[PDB]
Amino acid sequence: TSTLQEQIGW
Amino acid sequence: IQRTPKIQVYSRHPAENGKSNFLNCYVSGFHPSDIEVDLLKNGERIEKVEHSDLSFSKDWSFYLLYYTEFTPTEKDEYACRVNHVTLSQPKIVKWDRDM
Amino acid sequence: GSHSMRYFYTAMSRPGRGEPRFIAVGYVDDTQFVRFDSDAASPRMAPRAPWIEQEGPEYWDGETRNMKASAQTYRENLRIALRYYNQSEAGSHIIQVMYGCDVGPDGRLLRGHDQSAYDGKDYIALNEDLSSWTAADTAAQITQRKWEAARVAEQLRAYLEGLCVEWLRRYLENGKETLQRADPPKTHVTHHPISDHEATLRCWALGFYPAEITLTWQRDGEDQTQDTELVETRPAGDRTFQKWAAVVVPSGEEQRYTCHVQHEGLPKPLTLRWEPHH
Repeated sequence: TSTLQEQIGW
Repeated sequence: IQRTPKIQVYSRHPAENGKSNFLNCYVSGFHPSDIEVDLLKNGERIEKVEHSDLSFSKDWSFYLLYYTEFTPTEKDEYACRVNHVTLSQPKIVKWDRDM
Repeated sequence: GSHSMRYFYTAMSRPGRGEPRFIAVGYVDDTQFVRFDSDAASPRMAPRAPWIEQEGPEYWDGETRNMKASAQTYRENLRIALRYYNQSEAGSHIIQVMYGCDVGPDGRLLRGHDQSAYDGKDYIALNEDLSSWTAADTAAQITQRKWEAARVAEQLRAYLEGLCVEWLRRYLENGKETLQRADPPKTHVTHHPISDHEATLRCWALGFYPAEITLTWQRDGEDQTQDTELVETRPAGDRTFQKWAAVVVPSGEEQRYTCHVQHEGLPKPLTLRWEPHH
């Protein structure tokens, strides 16, 4: 994907 | 923390009376994102108006462009009405072909 | 020559008005190509440039599924932010995320970006090395330690160094016509009298891409930054930009003033003056 795939919680 | 929007009202091309053009209101450098912008012809709100998708610059300040199709004339007055949290009363900026 | 791709995320919490709004916008240089809004009836990544339309429905689906997950992440990132700052549910707050890649004429990556902001203030940013974090406050330091522990930097460096450069290189060639061709500004000077002894000289640049441009006023060749009114570069709505610079001149000194325009479209920096004969 062009966007960042990874999901990170604060 | 709140930063007041900066307003510019202008046409897409140099104004020629009786010839179709686009009226632009550019708002920038404002936070938070909630803002109310209207384009006025003879002091009344223009029915159909479009705006770009909301984005921000590197200093995190939001910017938006509101545009409509219009045909300038000597008789009619065009203005941009902006309301924001930073503003106590909405600020009206009238269109000048010169700027 | 040098090019960049960046993505801008805005997650705004609105109490009592439902789910926080998530807006994602994608930019290649000064051109926007993609967009997403959760408030849409059928949120989907949408195209905002003609060249991006060539992509497959699979690509669009991938963008769309990524945005849905990201909205859910930042909705909970918004509530984590409430805890860090001890803020009430009643207030409205914003999380802004900016990430992107800088490439040179070759297209090899020059710089990697990832800055996170909370309520219009710096929160946490990926450092230039792409391995470490910079935290604005103690609340971000809590988030910093989690990202160090979860090795978040390793994934961003991988995305910035690879997937981002490979998609940015692809967008630049698919829109080689629009993205890599430079429109020069069309320039002219206008005279507006303020009075009988004073007048305003306005230098105009219109329909130029990219947005970067330099407008300067010189009187006898001496610079006048102090006395020049310079407006923000603004879009014309046709993916080109406009800018102008103005100086207030005493009557009879107009010929001393000169305007200089610098742009990537121009072969040589132009020098202009007021031409009232025409």
